[PDB]
Amino acid sequence: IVGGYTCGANTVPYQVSLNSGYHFCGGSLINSQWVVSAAHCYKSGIQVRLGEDNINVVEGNEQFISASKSIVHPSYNSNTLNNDIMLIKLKSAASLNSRVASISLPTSCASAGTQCLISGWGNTKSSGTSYPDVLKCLKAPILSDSSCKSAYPGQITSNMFCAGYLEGGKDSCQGDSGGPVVCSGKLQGIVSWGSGCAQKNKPGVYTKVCNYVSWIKQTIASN
Ligand SMILES: O[C@@H]1[C@@H](O)[C@@H](O)OC[C@H]1O
Ligand SMILES: O[C@@H]1[C@@H](O)[C@H](O)OC[C@H]1O
Ligand SMILES: [Ca+2]
Repeated sequence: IVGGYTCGANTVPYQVSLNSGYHFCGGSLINSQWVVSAAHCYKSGIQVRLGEDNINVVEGNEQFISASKSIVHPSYNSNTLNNDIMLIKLKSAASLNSRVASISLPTSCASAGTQCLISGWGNTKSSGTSYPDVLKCLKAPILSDSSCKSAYPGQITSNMFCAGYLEGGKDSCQGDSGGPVVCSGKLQGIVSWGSGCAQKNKPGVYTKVCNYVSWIKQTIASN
């Protein structure tokens, strides 16, 4: 997160860290045994880390649970990042409380102008590199589809939306990938891609979760 603020320990209780020896992506807890992330975060040997603030210090509210199964969307295209979403089943159910909790799936798509909360452990600079150890937060509006398509001609599909600031300075970034975009208490987006971080007229692009609710519910009911 570039241009954000320090969330505060366990104030974003659905935020997960995906770990393969080191943090490499975020994700979102959607019930006690399933996590949603970006398909471009896929790899084998994932441990899901719940209840994290400082990802380098054991502070006492962590649950570390191995993944048992990963399901990349059947139509994921790694060249265009269309359908950039995947599901991860935990080997055991997480213990849910006020500091570890699930986030609700949406019943409708959010409109341009809605304010959302984006969070993660990714890079905090737009020219340079500095990875924080504690979770960072950003409040950002969903942008109109015409501004989104004009920022990224020929690249935005119906499964994507833009959120952020056209003036730059505030954005998600590398290492935030897979993490949540939450708007009015519902998971509306997944940190997916962008050109650089926090560049003028290059807002962040997010997977539009509302298009995937039927696939998620069906997949979970059968696996
Ligand atoms: O983001 C672009 C993607 O949509 C595709 O076209 O490959 C080239 C990239 O620049
Ligand atoms: O859901 C809320 C979101 O819409 C807002 O942007 O940040 C605070 C959250 O509670
Ligand atoms: Ca920790």
